[PDB]
Amino acid sequence: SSRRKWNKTGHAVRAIGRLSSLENVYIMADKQKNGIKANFKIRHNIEDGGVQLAYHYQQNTPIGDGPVLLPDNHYLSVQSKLSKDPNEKRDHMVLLEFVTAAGITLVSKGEELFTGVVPILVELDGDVNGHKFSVSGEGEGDATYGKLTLKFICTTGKLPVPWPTLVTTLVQCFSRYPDHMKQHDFFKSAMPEGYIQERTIFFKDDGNYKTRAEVKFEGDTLVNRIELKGIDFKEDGNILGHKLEYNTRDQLTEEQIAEFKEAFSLFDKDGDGTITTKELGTVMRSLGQNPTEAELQDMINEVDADGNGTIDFPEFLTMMARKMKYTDSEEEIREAFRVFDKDGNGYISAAELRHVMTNLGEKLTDEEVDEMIREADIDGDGQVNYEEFVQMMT
Ligand SMILES: [Ca+2]
Ligand SMILES: [Ca+2]
Ligand SMILES: [Ca+2]
Ligand SMILES: [Ca+2]
Repeated sequence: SSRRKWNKTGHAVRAIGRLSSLENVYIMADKQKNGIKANFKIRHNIEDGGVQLAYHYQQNTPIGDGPVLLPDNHYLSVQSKLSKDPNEKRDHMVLLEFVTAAGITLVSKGEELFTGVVPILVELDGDVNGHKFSVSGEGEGDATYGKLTLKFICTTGKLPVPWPTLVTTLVQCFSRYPDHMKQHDFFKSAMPEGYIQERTIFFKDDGNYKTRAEVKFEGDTLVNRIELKGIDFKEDGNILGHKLEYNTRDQLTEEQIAEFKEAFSLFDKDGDGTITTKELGTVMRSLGQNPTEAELQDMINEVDADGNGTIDFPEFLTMMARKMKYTDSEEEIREAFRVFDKDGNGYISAAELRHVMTNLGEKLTDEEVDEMIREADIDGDGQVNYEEFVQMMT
């Protein structure tokens, strides 16, 4: 293992790439509609390699005339796990989700409806390129923990699109908002009368969905009734071609955890178990970037679950586990590769890699840089090209 030297520096560059991207569900007040608007990106792994991106724009407006909470800018962080019921013959999805609000550093009447376990019903009618379908869902939400458990069935037979592409459409009122953020919870504030949620979802290099849903209490049950229309999809594309992975590949060897700790400790130079903006900035400069204090704070804020302004070890483990579960785009892998490929020629040289290593305070001898190149060098040219790098980073 000088795969270790790759793994570590690789993970650090990937950590930086994560910290520079916007992966959460971003919520802002929409005062003209007495509600909220949101935007976010969803990654769907393509079975056999690559990612299909789905860019979401969202708007919510209350159904009733009672006052609602309009929030400051914040985000929701969602962890989703998809599975199959071994006893179910119908085309189906079992979903477990945990959702928590964050993004604001360190209580409405409708919030009272969510202090215990609430039953949920979901009904969707869809039409994608003229292929119609219906989905029925049932389960329960426990907003105390941000927790949803639901099972969905396609009641019309075979679903004509992959299940994962419908997860976001198929009850953000179940999100866990921390104590210091309770006044920013629009979704609960609008209950029991509910809200109208609208989205457009753009699948990159493919078609789009347009959705409209009514989310409200019907008796004791929170019911989400949705209609969806998809247009412009390619018959051979990822969606109509069913080329998307179904299953959360959510491994996590103890060994993987240990490699994430090695990367963490490159940032946590004082060994206190948390990464500060000073520390993150130290590493970013050594890699050739020059962020301002404000950008360092916004980067941390992206993964700072507890809002203390630092990336604690468990927060970094969570971020890295998610970064490994969902595939990076080509543009993101190229950006990582450009951290090493200092001149932009397509090839990481022994001189470039030594410059990176030496700038990160790795005390490696010229001989050991050579061993690093050789580990990664599939074609024997004495350099690491893009494809060799891509394989090294898997
Ligand atoms: Ca530290
Ligand atoms: Ca923190
Ligand atoms: Ca180069
Ligand atoms: Ca090579």
